[PDB]
Amino acid sequence: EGVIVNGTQFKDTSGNVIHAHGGGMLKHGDYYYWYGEYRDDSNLFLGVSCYRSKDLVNWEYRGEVLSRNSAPELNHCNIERPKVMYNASTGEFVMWMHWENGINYGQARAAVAYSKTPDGKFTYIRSFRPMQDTGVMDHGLPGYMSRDCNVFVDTDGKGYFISAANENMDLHLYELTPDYKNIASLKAKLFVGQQREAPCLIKRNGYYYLITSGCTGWNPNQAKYAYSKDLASGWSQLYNLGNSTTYRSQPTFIIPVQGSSGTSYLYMGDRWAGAWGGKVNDSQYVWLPLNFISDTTLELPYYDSVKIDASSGIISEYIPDTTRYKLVNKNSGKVLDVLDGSVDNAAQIVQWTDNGSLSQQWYLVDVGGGYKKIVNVKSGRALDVKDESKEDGGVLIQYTSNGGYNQHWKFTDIGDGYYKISSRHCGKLIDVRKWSTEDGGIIQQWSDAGGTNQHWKLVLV
Ligand SMILES: CC(C)S[C@@H]1O[C@H](CO)[C@H](O)[C@H](O)[C@H]1O
Repeated sequence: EGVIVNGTQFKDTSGNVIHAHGGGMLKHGDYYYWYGEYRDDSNLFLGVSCYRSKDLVNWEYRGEVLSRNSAPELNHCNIERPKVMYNASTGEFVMWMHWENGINYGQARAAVAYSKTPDGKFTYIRSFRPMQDTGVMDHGLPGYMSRDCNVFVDTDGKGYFISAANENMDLHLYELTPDYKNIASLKAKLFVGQQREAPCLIKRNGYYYLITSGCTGWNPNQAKYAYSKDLASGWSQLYNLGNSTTYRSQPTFIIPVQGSSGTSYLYMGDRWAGAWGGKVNDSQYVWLPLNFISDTTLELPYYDSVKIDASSGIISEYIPDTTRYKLVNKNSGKVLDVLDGSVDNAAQIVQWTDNGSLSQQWYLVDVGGGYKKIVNVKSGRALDVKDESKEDGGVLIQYTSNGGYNQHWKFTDIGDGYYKISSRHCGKLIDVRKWSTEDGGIIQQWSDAGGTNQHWKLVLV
């Protein structure tokens, strides 16, 4: 029973609210370690909590691996986005983070710690602004500014540290020394003047991916991503990811969940309570599966409930009602199907002869109000009005779940088991183009005309 409810505050095995905001995760041995920070009462750094788990749903409290007592500096400061990486050679765990005075944000510096054990008390080292000795000046202070940060371990066992420099306008990817505890050089200056923060660096199949989240304080914004074959250069443009608010959250870390069947990259972010005028500790979490259509095309769907099976390594949507359905048209007598039963995103939806195929089976997930989400079985995408069109003849396709109103449908009973399925965006019904009665009939969107080609019957399976 590994189901997670997004937009809420998870609870550990003890029954207490988990407090690991802006944190990350590490997979070592047989355990997944969730690190993160949380303010106390003065909105200052209290400690960096640590949770262990095997199922990724039931978390176990392990205490503060880093405390405000670990160092004199930590007695009064701001610490955000603490990440931990493993060093194969040494056998210890290096921890990076973002450090501030607690009075202001002039001290854009990073901080380092480490420990022989994962859930053990880390020993604070030093806070500093990278590249201090080079003598380079960044806004009046020694060393490049370093705010929003994150860590990454390449296949060749080389450590990397990413952070926002030059007033969060540029992203600096620093290459770490073999011990991961120091900066060896500035690998590359990525996305200059683009002003991206909250970076997440990962790799899949010889391709590096960089997930960002613009920069709009607490208020959620349009998240984007990019790819490249090399960390040094060859980076692509910023392609939009998720919706206009990243599903009311901000990216924090992305970890590959490997299992028996395969690997499913997990996305996790924060729904900062600051959005509605709340303390950091009241912030909620949002976990979603990061799907890869292709080596150059990424997908970040929004599932109100996510099911995870770490053992098999599968992250998919949780369907409250497993009841299958097929939508038969009154006029043609054919059922709703996906063109060529394809599972390619944005696939055209067409009518087809009832052949008991998977492509002709659909779930009905309630999404509030009198509207519902029509999801396919073979693929798992939702019925979507292409490009949120509000005009007649608007093609219907199956697209990644994005909580858009162009994916919510209301059923209006007209009798004899037939309904008029209207969209929540404009209110136009699901229409069979040109009253087609043959296979491959294009399913579209059209205003209510009282036609029989607009009436659909709900049939169990
Ligand atoms: C492309 C954006 C302006 S709208 C975007 O288009 C997609 C299909 O291409 C889906 O229909 C999404 O639901 C829709 O929001």
